[PDB]
Amino acid sequence: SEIHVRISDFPTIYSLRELRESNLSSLVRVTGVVTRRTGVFPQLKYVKFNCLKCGSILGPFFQDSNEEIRISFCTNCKSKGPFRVNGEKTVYRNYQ
Amino acid sequence: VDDVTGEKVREAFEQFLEDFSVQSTDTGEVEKVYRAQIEFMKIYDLNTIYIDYQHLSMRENGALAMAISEQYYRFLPFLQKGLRRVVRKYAPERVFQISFFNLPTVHRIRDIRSEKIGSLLSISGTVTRTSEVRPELYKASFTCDMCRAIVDNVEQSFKYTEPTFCPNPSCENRAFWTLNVTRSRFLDWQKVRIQENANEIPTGSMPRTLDVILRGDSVERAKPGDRCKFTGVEIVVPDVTQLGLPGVKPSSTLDTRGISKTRSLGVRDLTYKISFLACHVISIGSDEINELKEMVKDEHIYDKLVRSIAPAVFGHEAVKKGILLQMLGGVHKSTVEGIKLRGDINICVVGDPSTSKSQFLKYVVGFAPRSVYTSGKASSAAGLTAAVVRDEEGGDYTIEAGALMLADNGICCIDEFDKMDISDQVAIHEAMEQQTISIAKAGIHATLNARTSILAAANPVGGRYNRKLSLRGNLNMTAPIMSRFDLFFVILDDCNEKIDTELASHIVDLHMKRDEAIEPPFSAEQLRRYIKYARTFKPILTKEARSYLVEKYKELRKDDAQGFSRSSYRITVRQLESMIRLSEAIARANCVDEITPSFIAEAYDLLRQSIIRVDV
Ligand SMILES: Nc1ncnc2c1ncn2[C@@H]1O[C@H](COP(=O)(O)OP(=O)(O)O)[C@@H](O)[C@H]1O
Repeated sequence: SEIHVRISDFPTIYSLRELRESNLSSLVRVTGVVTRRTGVFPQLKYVKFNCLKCGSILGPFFQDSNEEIRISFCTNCKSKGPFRVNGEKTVYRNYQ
Repeated sequence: VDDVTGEKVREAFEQFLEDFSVQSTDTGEVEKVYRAQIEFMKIYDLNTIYIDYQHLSMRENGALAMAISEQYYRFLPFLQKGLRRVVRKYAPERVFQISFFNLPTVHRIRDIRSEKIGSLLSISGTVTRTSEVRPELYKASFTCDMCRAIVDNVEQSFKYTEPTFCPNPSCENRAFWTLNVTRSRFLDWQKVRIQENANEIPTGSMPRTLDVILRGDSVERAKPGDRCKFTGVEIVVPDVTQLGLPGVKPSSTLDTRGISKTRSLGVRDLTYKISFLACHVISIGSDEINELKEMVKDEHIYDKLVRSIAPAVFGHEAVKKGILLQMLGGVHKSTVEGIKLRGDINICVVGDPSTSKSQFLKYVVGFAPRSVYTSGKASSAAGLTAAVVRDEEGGDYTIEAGALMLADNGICCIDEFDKMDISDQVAIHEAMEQQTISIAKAGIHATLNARTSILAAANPVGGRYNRKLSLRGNLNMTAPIMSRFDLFFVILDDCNEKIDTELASHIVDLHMKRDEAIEPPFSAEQLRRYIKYARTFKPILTKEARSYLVEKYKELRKDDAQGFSRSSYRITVRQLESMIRLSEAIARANCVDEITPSFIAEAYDLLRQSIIRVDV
C-alpha cells in the first residue's frame, strides 16, 4: 500500500558531534558505531477505535510519528462512549 | 524613571562603544576599535561578539563600569538591545551574544558569595564532566487551538511556562499551551561541572565543585580535565533537594488581602542554589620561529635537551632520555589492512627508594600539559576508566573524564604498580594491548579510545636488589603487562664518595634559596614550544640503511642467546618492533627526517645498557 524512499547521498557528512539547533528538522546525514539496541516493537500505523456506546467501527485514521491524537469528536455522540483502540483491523509497523 | 535611568545607562554604553574605543596613535590599530569588530564579525556573519572590559572600565572613570558590573543582570536587556540598535544603524535572523573578558580580578570558587549574585564575575577552575549539547527555547510560538496559534513570545526567564496574555481568543483566559516545535527559536547548550583548582583548596576542606551552564557560541569551548577562566553572568538555579537542611526556609504564601471572600492557599517553597553561568570561556592556564630555527641549526641541542630536562634530579642520564622520548612518539599509524602498529612508548622506573625516582614523575606532571598523576595503590579502580555517569537526569549516558583517559595522546604517570594488585592492572593491560577502553555498566554499552603512554615507578619486592635475581622475578608484576613495557631503565644507588659529596652538595644547594642560580641551558617554557614544533613532523624511514637495522637486531640476540642466564627476555621480536618506535622518537628529537643509521645506533646502545643493568 505504500512505498517510502531512502534517498542516497547528501554531504554534509556531519560526523556526529557537530550539530546545532540550526540542523534540526532539516535533513542530516550522520556516521557512527552501532551500540547495543532495543528489540523490535510495533507502531500504530493506522489507528482505529471501537468506541463503547456508539457501536462500531469508527474506521481507520492515520497516526502518527509521533503523536497519535486526539480523536476528538465522532460517530454519535463522540462521548461518553468514547474511544478505545482495538487489536483487530489496526495495522502495525516495526520500530527500533 | 527606573526605566528612564536604566535607559540612560543604555545610551551611555551605546555612546561608549560608538565613541572612540582606542587611543592608539600613529602605527596601529589606529582607533576605533569596536566598529572594526562589528564588521569583522560581519565578514563571516556568525552573529556574536567579543569586547574588552578594561577599556570600558577606564573610559568613564568607571561609574559606567560599576554600573555594569553590579547590576549586570538588570542591564543585560539594555545592552544587547543597544547593540541591536547600532547594528540596525550601520548594518543590514537576529541572535546576539555579548561577552566581556580580561577582568581586573580573579575570585576563587570558595570565595563566591551571594552579594555578588546576578553580577558579572571571574571564576577559574578545572572543568569536569561536560555534557552533550541540547537546544533551549527562550523564544517560542505556543497557543491553543482556539482561536489561533503562532503567537510567539516570552518564556524569557527559566520557567518554562507560559504565554503571558491575550488568550485565547475568544475563550479569553488563563487556559494554557499548546506548544509548537515547528515554530520557535533555539540556542545551544551544554552543561559543564567545574571543580576547584587542585592546588588551591584550604586544608582540609577538600574540593567542592559548582555547576556552570554554557549557552552561546561559547559552547564546546570548554574541555574536560582542563583549567579554565570564566567571566560571570552568574545567577541562580532552584533546588528541590534541600529539605531537612535545616531551616528556617522562606515561602511564597500569597497575600489575598485584596478582593473579598464570598485558588486556595497556593504555597510554593523557594529554595535556590548558586550555580555559575558563562558567557566567555578561555583555556588560559614569527619572532619565536627564529628561536626554533636557532634550535634546529645547532648540533648540540640534543645534548642540551638531555642535560636540561630535570634540574632537580642529579645525573643518571638514562631516565632523562627515558622521559623525553615518551613526549616525542612514533608514527603510531598505518600499516593497515589491518591492525595498526604501535607507536607511542612505555617506561617503568625501578629502584631502591631514596633514589628520587618520584622527582622525575613530579617533573613530568609539572612540565607537560595533558598529564595526569596518581599515586595508586589508590587508583582505586576507575579511576583509570569511566564510570559511566548515570543518571544525568534527562537521558544520562554522560561520561566521567577520568584519570587515565582524560590524559589522551600524552603521558600518564603512576607510582607503584606493585601496590594496585590484580584488579586495575588488568584494565591497564586492556589499555596497552587493545588500545581501546570498552565500558559497559548496567546501562548503555560503550567504547572509548585512549591512546596513551604510561610512565610507572615500581618498587622491588624487598625494595632492593637482588642483583643476582632475574629482573623478571624482581619487579613482581604479571607477565603480559610486563612484556608491554619497553624498557625499564632500572636504577640502583651505591656509595661513591665523589658522587656522595656531589649529592650532599647538590641537595644542600637545593634547600638553599642561594644559590638557586643552577639553571638548564633551555628554559622550561621554551622547551615546550620547541617540542610541540618537533611533534608536527611525520618521520618516515624509507632509507635502505634500514637493512642495517636488521643485522643490528641480529647482532643483539646472538651474543645474548648463550647464556640464557643473561638478561633474557629472548630477545623478543617485540624488541625489534621497539627499536622502530625508538628510532622514530630520536628522529622527532633531532628534527631529521628519514633519520640516520647513527641515531639507530644510539637507540640501540640505549637498549643495550637497559639490558646490561639486568645482567649482573
Ligand atoms: N638525584 C636527586 N635529585 C633530587 N633529589 C634527590 C636525588 N636523590 C635523592 N633525592 C631526595 O630523595 C627524595 C626522594 O626519594 P625517592 O627516591 O622518591 O623515594 P621513593 O623511591 O620512595 O619514591 C627527595 O625528597 C629528594 O630530596
